Amino acid sequence: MTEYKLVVVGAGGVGKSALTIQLIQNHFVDEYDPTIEDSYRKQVVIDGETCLLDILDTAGQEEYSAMRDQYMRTGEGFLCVFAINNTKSFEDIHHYREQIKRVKDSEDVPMVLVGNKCDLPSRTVDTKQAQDLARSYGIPFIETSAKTRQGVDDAFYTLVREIRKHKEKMSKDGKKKKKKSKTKCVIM
Repeated sequence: MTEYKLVVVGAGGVGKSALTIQLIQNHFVDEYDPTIEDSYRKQVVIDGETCLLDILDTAGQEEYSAMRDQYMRTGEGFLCVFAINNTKSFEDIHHYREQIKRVKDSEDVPMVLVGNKCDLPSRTVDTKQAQDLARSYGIPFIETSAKTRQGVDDAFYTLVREIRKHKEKMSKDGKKKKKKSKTKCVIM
């Protein structure tokens, strides 16, 4: 069993609590709050592989938290919650993605671009914007809806698979590899 550590960051007020609370519970509906801080730990079996999916549901009340930084370092994958009908939502995601990848290493950090409220006919972000973000990190992108309760299903399982793949590429890459150990000079 491998603990697949998840953390939800970026785009707040969009309905982060609804997606996470509902996905874990599926008992209460029509829940909507500005931002609810309450971590949830739910294990899920993927492709016959038992793993722990802990969705770190937190609020942006204070960016200065030792625990917040602590979780980001220990996290394995990030959920990119955004509203396709809002520029700010995906724009906010980009800022967080750049900081997270910067802090940890670079465009090699596990995460999947997953939005909500796709049913609403008011898209402000085209394929190329979501595509640009996903292609930048070399990972797939998708849109979902809490109302539909379907896209989050694919997004959650897909995220897990990409995380596993990161381990695959990283393992094959090993501690080091590059093209040449030696060095050369362009000179004139």
